[PDB]
Amino acid sequence: LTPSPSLPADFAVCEGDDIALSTSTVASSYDWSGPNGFTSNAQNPVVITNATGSNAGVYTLSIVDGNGCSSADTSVQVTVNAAPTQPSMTTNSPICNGADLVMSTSAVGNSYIWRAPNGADTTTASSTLTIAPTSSLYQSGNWTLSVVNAAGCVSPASVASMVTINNGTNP
Amino acid sequence: LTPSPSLPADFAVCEGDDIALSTSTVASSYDWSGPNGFTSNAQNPVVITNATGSNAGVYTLSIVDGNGCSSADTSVQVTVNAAPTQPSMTTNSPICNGADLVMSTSAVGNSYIWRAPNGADTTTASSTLTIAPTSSLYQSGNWTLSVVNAAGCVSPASVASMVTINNGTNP
Repeated sequence: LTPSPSLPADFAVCEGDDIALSTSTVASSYDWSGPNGFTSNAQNPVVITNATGSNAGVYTLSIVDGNGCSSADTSVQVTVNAAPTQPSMTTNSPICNGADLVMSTSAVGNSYIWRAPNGADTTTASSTLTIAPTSSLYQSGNWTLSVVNAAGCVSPASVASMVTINNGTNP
Repeated sequence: LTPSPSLPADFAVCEGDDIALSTSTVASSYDWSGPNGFTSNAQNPVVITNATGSNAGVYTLSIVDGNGCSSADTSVQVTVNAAPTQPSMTTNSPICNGADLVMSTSAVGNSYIWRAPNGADTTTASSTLTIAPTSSLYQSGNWTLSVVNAAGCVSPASVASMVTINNGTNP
């Protein structure tokens, strides 16, 4: 009798990540089925990319062995962890060069990602970021926020805030 | 008995490169299978272009010979080396014509690629580039950085930095 095929332990992925299922066994044929009509006949089904809530559920696999007999069914549960909604960023925009630049949000999560106009990326535990005039982050331009939740899921970036750092004079 | 088909030695490609598998043998039919449900019946399967992490894994080939008999299976392992994340470029922008132009990053890798606005391309081992006023690279416009890691993988280019070279006067 063909012992059942071997599947991975239960999965959890972040929304937007990829769900890759596979089996470690050997068969004449494989037969997979699941949520959102996922069917395949491979020992490595096409990966479900950009997975969402509709891809969560129970995936089932059975095989036909070399003797021509079907195995018992086995299954793996896969879930998808939702990301936070788009966060809102508030700044202290008209800042005079030399004054501290402060940015903050009202969004919650385990950490916040503050993306500088030139791609520099600083992560804080706090909802409020202070940038010194001597930092590589003390730059003008369009700043955005992304928020990380308990599952490690990252929210869509916020609408950029335009930061202006002004120069005064020396009369 | 049909000896197994001959495959290439294990592969490694950079992410974004192409994975081209083939066999050197002769068969009535070929049967390939692999990661991300790659199946084919050729002695030269369609090349997987723009390969990514999901294309890494073990590719398996078996054939049917001229006598009508199946060969034993053989396989090749193929991996994919990830590129660094988008690097951040910082310049010394308002430079007075005749002063040295300096560009730098915080990104790491074996080498850095500094791409001039007109396409000139200089590679440095250092994270900091100095351009003399007498160099063909002493030019204004939008400059970008790409970073090369240990595997030879090249990161996505940085957000361009606008470099301004100003002219003073002669009163």
